[PDB]
Amino acid sequence: MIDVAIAIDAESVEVTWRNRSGGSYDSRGNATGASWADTQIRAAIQPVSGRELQDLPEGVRSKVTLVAWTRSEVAENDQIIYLGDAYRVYAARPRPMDGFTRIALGKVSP
Amino acid sequence: HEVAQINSIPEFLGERWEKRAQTNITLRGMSTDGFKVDVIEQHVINVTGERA
Repeated sequence: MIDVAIAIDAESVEVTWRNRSGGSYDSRGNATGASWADTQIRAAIQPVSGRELQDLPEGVRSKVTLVAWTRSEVAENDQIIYLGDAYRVYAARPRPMDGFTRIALGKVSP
Repeated sequence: HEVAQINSIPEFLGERWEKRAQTNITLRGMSTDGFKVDVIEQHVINVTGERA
């Protein structure tokens, strides 16, 4: 009798998964990114080295990273909207023997 | 005086290639300052013929 992902249910939160399908290129060489599909989903987010300040000459901006451990299937280039801001997926470590993955998220807004 | 060569240096900042450009602009202008100094406003000269 197997249930490991039952641990991810103790702490979770509603983040909007945003699955992506690629586009193509205009005859002039430009790029067209399209085909988003949204779905509310549950994750277990933890702040592994989040919100590092950067006082560049151009001003001040932060560097935010996170980890996910979600039950659904998420690829390497998708989006997850959490706490009102979008995060792009660095890298996933899927475990198909069970149902869950592990994801690195970086904040998109500069 | 001159505007120099313009380069393009896109940088991967915040999960997105941020377009950037940079150049050098040089001006040219005279110098101003002021220091207090002292001045001559009189003279004195002595002339002699050694052997008359």
